[PDB]
Amino acid sequence: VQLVESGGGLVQPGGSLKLSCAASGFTFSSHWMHWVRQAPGKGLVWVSRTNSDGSSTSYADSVKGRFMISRDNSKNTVYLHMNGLRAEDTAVYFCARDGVRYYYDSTGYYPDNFFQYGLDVWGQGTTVTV
Amino acid sequence: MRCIGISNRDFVEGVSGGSWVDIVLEHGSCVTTMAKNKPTLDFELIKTEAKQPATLRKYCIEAKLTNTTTESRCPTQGEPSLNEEQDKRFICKHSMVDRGWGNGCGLFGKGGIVTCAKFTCKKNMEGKIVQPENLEYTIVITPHSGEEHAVGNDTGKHGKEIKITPQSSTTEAELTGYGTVTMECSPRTGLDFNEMVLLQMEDKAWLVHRQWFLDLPLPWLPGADTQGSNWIQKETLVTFKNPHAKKQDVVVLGSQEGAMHTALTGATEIQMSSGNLLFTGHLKCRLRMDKLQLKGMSYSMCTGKFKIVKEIAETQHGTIVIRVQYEGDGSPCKIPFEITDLEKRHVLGRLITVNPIVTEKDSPVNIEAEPPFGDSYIIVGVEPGQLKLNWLRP
Amino acid sequence: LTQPASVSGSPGQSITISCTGISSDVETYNLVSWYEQHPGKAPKLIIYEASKRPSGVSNRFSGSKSGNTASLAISGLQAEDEADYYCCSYAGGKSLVFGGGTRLTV
Ligand SMILES: *[C@@H]1O[C@H](CO[C@@H]2O[C@@H](C)[C@@H](O)[C@@H](O)[C@@H]2O)[C@@H](O[C@@H]2O[C@H](CO)[C@@H](O[C@@H]3O[C@H](CO[C@H]4O[C@H](CO)[C@@H](O)[C@H](O)[C@@H]4O)[C@@H](O)[C@H](O[C@H]4O[C@H](CO)[C@@H](O)[C@H](O)[C@@H]4O)[C@@H]3O)[C@H](O)[C@H]2NC(C)=O)[C@H](O)[C@H]1NC(C)=O
Ligand SMILES: *[C@@H]1O[C@H](CO)[C@@H](O)[C@H](O)[C@H]1NC(C)=O
Repeated sequence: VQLVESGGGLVQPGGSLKLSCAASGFTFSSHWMHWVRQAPGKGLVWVSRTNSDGSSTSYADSVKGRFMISRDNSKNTVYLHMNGLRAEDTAVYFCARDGVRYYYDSTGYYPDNFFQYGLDVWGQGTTVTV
Repeated sequence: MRCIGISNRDFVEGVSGGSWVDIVLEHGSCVTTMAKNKPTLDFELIKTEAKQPATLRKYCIEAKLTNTTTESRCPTQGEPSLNEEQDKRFICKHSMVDRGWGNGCGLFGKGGIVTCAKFTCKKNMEGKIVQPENLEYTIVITPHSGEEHAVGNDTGKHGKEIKITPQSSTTEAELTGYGTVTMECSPRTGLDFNEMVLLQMEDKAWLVHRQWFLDLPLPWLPGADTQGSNWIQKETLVTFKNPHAKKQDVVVLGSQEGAMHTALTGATEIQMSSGNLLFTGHLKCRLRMDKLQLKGMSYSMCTGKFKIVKEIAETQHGTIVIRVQYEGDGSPCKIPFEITDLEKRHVLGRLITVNPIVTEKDSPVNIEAEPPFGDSYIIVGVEPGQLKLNWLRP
Repeated sequence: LTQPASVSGSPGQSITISCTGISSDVETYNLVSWYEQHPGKAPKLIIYEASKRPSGVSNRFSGSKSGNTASLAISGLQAEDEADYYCCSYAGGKSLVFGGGTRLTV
């Protein structure tokens, strides 16, 4: 049950960067995937979420407009598109699997309000400096 | 001299000398007007422009669906609702989906689903209503001033630019050194803009029947809402799909650009060169050479010898152009010119560039004349050193 | 979501970590989530659905739900529990928010 991450490195302000999160050991197509930020020495910040196909997406007010989530069930990978990156967006981005929702929605599609979640499996993360 | 080198060149001359003369101007046409004791002029319509267009509607021919939002409720939990529903840039639709234990509902039954997507127009067409009287015409009046660079010079400001509307047709144009020519025009468009819409599509345009334009099944914005966001009839290019009561999906219908062009076969097309409109129709104009006068005429003939500074070239109409420089003294001067037979007996062939004069010695003069068929002699200057040049014309 | 800055407690002692942040709906607090993160390392789900504990997580870890508060209890502190604890819940029906962060000092 792995969650590999890639894309981090040197990034100039107001620039484009795509973060890829690989997956194995589970029915990825059937799970809601999440992006969670964390500053060098600070707290967790939830960034984005995606349902099975990518019809239901959610973003933090802090990233709304400049960020974009996407995924292809073929490659079993989730992506985070970050355009116009401001200096305050510097952090270690994490991709997490909402495993609890699977005990409730075996499809991982249905965009319900306040459905039971629980970010089960987490990746090692990737540091970006802007 | 601007017309020299144009295929569709019309040589027009007045009756009973040439006080007045009728000319037809069109895009691609060029007219050389001649009147006795009056300077030869070149007229060319270079621009046609619809000047006060009123957008009726603006149609979306290429649509893009972005920012997709979906919300669902369990059975006996109410109709779902998104704030994107009230937003007019979005297109929403509700449906019913089978809900159970296996998909996250405590009870089995139909559960409400709602999908919303932002409608963004990629490519569009516009329908402008043009008042016929508001069509501005730009005509260049280039005299036959022998001028070194005059001959076919498109940009170098040799001719006077004048603007005409079907409304304001009568114009007096001042040609420096020649006087004023009066133009009474009359446009022969071929097709009026009565119950016609000028349908503009990027670089192409058409003239279409009003009700037909107002009946196209495409998303549209009114003339009142240009740069607007709320596109009416988004449904004409957006379709919702839910055939198994499992998931609702939004789908576009693809670019109607090509589809449109096919419907616009039985429509009058209008072309565009350098981003401006080229109306197929003619333009009849009446001229008045009454206040026109030849530059000089009160001058004395050239005492000195002439030098042919450029090889005689024949135009597509059989006329010839000759560039000659003055090596003598007397400038401002008057060039002696004649086309005769092989024994100098009779003066044959006419002169297109009437009253050829030398202003500055250093500046060459371009003389255009129609030589007769067969064998002729071009005679430039007076004795001694008279330029004798044999000409061939089958 | 406001969490206390840091909670200190002796080994053997039982403590509790609060979590409260403006939201006026039972849909929020009944769905609080707790995460255990050691420095540099990746976070770990210790409590979901306010009280539910996943297999692997020690018996000592408890999950409480108040009207407008959420609590994480560590009944019997051990040296190994010295880490960072973050609560989490729904901002809106389709949105998640993490708490301030509590630094557990054994
Ligand atoms: C179409 O028309 C063009 C412009 O229209 C006409 O321009 C004038 C000349 C009038 O006829 C007027 O009725 C029209 O409005 C026309 O371009 C013009 O052509 C001349 C060259 O024939 C341009 O350059 C000028 O000539 C000298 C070259 O000098 C040598 O040759 C002459 C003989 O040709 C000898 O007398 C000398 O002793 C030299 O041996 C250029 O060097 C110079 O241009 C440069 O210098 C000036 C002054 O410092 C600068 O302002 C320029 O920018 C240049 O760097 C002369 O000015 C003349 O520039 C040009 N006019 C314009 C407005 O551009 C063109 O030839 C015609 N084309 C066709 C295909 O019919
Ligand atoms: C919609 O998504 C696109 C692509 O991520 C983004 O550029 C745009 O700003 C979003 N829409 C709004 C209303 O901000």
